[PDB]
Amino acid sequence: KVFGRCELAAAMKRHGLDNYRGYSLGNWVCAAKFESNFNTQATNRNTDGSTDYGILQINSRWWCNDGRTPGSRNLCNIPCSALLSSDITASVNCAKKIVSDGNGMNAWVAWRNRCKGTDVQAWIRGCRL
Repeated sequence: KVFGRCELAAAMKRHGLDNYRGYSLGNWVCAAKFESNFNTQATNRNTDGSTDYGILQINSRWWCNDGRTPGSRNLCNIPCSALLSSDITASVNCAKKIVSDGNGMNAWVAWRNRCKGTDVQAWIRGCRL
């Protein structure tokens, strides 16, 4: 499923991401935009053999199991395919564990290089929330 900007903002807010660990909703929508372009089915393979899944491009080396990333962990305890669902619940729950880790949203390269230090609120303006 390809979410609309405001549609995603509303779904993320309902799932408790607004101000989660101090990150305003605009940060999460901005990250999703540049990580997957709001597409829940986005997948990208990395040189180390791991793969990123979903709207927030969660990596299989540490967070989910895809059965083809040798000696990787499954910290979110879920098959990576669950992260491609049109229901963002699994992605959100896992993202919450990721951002609670010492490095926060810097864990997402797209956020660090394209959202951090920008006017992230612009991502939710005009939306009914």
